Amino acid sequence: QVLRGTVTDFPGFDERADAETLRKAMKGLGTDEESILTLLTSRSNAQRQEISAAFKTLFGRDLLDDLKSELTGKFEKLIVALMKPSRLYDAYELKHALKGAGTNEKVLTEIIASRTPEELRAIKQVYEEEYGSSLEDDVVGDTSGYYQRMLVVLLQANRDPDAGIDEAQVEQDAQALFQAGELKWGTDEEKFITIFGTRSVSHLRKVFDKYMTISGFQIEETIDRETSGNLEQLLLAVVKSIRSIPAYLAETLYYAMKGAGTDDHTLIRVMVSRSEIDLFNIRKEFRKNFATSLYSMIKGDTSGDYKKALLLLCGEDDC
Ligand SMILES: [Ca+2]
Ligand SMILES: [Ca+2]
Ligand SMILES: [Ca+2]
Ligand SMILES: [Ca+2]
Ligand SMILES: [Ca+2]
Repeated sequence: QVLRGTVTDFPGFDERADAETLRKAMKGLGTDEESILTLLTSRSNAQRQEISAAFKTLFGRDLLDDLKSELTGKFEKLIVALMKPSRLYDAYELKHALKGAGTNEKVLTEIIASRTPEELRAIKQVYEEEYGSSLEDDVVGDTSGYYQRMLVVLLQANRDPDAGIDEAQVEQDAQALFQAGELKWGTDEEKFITIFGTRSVSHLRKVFDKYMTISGFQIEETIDRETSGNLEQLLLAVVKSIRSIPAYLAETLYYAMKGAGTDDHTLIRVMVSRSEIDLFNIRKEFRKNFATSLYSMIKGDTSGDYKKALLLLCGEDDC
């Protein structure tokens, strides 16, 4: 009945003892990576910030600086991601994605399509405080087409409240989305962007259902997942996030590991950002939709302490 992550507050938390444990794991020429990853993956993000404070008070050193030099590679990147304050994670990920012509549209689409209006409001406020600019201005400056416009509408976080189902509106919206897809999402973009971006989640769930009966196929089938452009990818992420945010992010994890190579940036990002929100539900959708557990997939694609920390973040095997 509730969303649910895999990381919770550690019972009997003593930030000073945890700071000594992390310092003992790093003081000297050696490194106890096992002790570091066991402690940090079992402490909540808020507790990690308290350890960071006690670490500086007791020893006069910066914990994040110590971890960066003591650790290397993907394990270091995972630990650094876990130490970033939860209030700042998405805003930092978006600013990093908005890098000129090398803009990472996947990160923009992933965060902006799957975050709630309340989360997007906090992101916009934190983004301004950190980088001196507005997220909208940075988005408009680095994106184009109606992909930019759909990102702007979603960022406004003005989605209608979950209210009573209006059958006349569901029929009119499903008809319009069918005619927009017939034109390959290249005509009257403001029209379907307004439907995708400002209609309530429960309303759009019904619109997607009325779309199935009217057209004979689900609305996702009008967009090729691999070859489609940015707007169509964003539409696909919004539609899937409307159905189930954990299902969309589980599919995102799945394709980050399917095939050759591993999208470790996406693996780390989704694992960490959702660790205290809905990573458990993501695991449930992962097992249900891809016939294998998130745990077993991480075990087969990663290595070293990076794999150890990822599996502990995952929590447990499924099935
Ligand atoms: Ca050392
Ligand atoms: Ca040591
Ligand atoms: Ca390093
Ligand atoms: Ca937020
Ligand atoms: Ca891959």
